[PDB]
Amino acid sequence: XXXXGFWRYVYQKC
Amino acid sequence: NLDFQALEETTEYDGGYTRDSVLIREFWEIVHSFTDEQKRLFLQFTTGTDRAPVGGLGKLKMIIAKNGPDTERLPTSHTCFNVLLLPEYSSKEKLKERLLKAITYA
Amino acid sequence: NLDFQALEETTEYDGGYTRDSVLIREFWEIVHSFTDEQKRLFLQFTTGTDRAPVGGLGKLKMIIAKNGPDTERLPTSHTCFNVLLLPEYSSKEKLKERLLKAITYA
Repeated sequence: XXXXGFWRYVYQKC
Repeated sequence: NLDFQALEETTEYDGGYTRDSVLIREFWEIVHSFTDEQKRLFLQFTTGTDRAPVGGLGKLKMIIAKNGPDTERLPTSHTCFNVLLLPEYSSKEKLKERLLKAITYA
Repeated sequence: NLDFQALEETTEYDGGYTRDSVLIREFWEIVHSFTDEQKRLFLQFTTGTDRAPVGGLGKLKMIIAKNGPDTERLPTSHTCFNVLLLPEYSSKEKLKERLLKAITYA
């Protein structure tokens, strides 16, 4: 929810 | 909470960094030489607390993310994800200075 | 910290709010009259911590998004991203009451 950005670590630990 | 070798074994990278990045190897040369207080200050800056979780620092699954090229801006943090936002500084000396200044503010 | 003017200077709005919305200006009147304890409770509720970042509260980049119409539900937040989810309450007294109950019991 920065999923507000395209950082791959957020998509890995969400 | 001082076994930073266990921290390195589980750390991953983002923004263009890999474990073979020059900036990354300089970083691990720096933090492995940190004192005990500087190690705790780094854990507080990056993760939100100096206490190691049960199972060792490896369970933090720290990420070091490149957020830009060389700059004077200090590194930042994303404590929710245990992410150090680390600009690609042009030297190991500059990296240590900017990293220390960022983590001693508390 | 307590520099809530710098927080207001970098706050962004979404979901139908802008800086000129009536409830938004009422929000800032309320939090600017907050006690020091209530300001720290608001930060802990909205950002996950009551400590100011390096560079002041302006670096938080808070977002106030509209979360449904008038209701007796409390405002929520996504502390990983400094997002305040705020229903469009019908009055300033209701907004103050709902926001105080949310930050004191969480």
